[PDB]
Amino acid sequence: SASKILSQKIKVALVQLSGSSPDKMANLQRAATFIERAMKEQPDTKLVVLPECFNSPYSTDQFRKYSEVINPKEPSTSVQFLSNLANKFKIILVGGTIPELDPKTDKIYNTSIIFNEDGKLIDKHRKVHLFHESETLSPGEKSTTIDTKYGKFGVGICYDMRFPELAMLSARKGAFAMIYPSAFNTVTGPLHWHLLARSRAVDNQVYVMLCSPARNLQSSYHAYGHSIVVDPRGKIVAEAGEGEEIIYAELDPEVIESFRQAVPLTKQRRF
Amino acid sequence: SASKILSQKIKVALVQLSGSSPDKMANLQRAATFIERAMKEQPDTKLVVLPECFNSPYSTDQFRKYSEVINPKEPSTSVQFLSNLANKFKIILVGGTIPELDPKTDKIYNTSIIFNEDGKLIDKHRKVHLFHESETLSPGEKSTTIDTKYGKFGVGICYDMRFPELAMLSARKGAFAMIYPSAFNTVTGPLHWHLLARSRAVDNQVYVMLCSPARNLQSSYHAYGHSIVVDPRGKIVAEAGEGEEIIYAELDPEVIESFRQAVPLTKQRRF
Repeated sequence: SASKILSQKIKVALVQLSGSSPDKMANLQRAATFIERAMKEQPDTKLVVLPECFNSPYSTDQFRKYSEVINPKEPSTSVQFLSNLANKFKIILVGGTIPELDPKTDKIYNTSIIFNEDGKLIDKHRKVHLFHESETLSPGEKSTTIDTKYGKFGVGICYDMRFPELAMLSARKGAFAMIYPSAFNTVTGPLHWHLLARSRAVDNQVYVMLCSPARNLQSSYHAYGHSIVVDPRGKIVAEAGEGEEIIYAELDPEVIESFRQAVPLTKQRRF
Repeated sequence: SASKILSQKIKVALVQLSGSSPDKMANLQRAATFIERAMKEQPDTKLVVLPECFNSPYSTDQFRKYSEVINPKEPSTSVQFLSNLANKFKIILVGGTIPELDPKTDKIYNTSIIFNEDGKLIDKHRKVHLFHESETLSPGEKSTTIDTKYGKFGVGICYDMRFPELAMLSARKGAFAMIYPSAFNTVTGPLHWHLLARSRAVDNQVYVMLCSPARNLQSSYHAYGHSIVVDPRGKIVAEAGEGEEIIYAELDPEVIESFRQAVPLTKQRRF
């Protein structure tokens, strides 16, 4: 009911940006503009999320072309931009996926870069579960559970929410939330989006945040939208529509606890 | 699209009975009456389910008293009754839980007894996951996946649907459906019932049937009702209200297949 899995009540902001235009600079600039609005509307924000592949076009034949960013010690155009937004504001910023290129293996991935309040690139998550959709990108192999001064939280990408292992894993390690930068479409969205979000939250009794891009009917891909935050019991506490917008929530440690007391997580591990 | 996990299209019937009265005989008799109606309305039925603890009162202080039944080679009053209904009709009958008493250990469980088309007691499931609620009954340790001439299906009881392991287990073993005799209440039911049913079906892409008792406002326990059958993609194909009734569905092997093609189960087990 106060600091265990979540140290304090932290307010968050999901940014359902309509970026992904051919102009990367304009995309980052817009992601900057909208995070300024998030911080102005809710100054006590501590965690901010951007949607999947926000800095470039959401298309397999462009990934290579825009993977331009690589992540290491020495920054990158996108790694630097988000890094500077990270510490300019208190916030822990989940960069929400960008095309990645590995200098060595020459493979290109879809990774979510996570920063801390000082701007340091904490961890990163290469999309594990992912025809071209697999003929252009390579898969990740690590489960991502970032450590933070408030507690730990898992991060998965799009297709990754369809596999409960990723959640159970980060959740049982102590995570107070599983965050997923994803982009379902007008067909797959109405069918499984709400379900999975609420399913991963009640099964692991953690918070779940889904950050989708704004539905752009002018592109090849029509994002579903509906970025949401659901609480430990299945309740949707925040939710966007299809358009471009910012939603806000507050993760309470008493809510998680209150409902963990109710429905115990003591499983008969003999199976 | 024809015999793999499910040999043929099999029609089923969930019996949302309002039994559980102090008179056991009357309860069985009623379960008999309603299964006759099931077979009359839908003669090609192959699988029939009864709701949790249908032959006796749903109260911890009565289980001992009504556990009167023990399951072995030599039948019991309830094991005999359901056995006879099993072969009188083609049907494979999931006796949907009754208080059980182990002669040796002298422990009493909440077990679901399964019969085949000739009346043989194929298998049984002692509720695994389950203050008095755990101070009157003992837990089970086996995961139940019954074998059938059409394919395999898993069986869990009430609280058991809250632990995805049980579903993943039976599902990956080859099951085409996870059946759960359960009895949520007017409080817990509106919150998690539909979600869990649909969550276990889309995550494992199998059929999920939940058989609840009829909501009896005259008892200490107010069952939620809403027995349902959801398909591999999350669609609810059959669903009862709160009252006493029988619902029907048809498990199609092409549905399971068609949607397994769409969303592959091929997971990166490297986690």
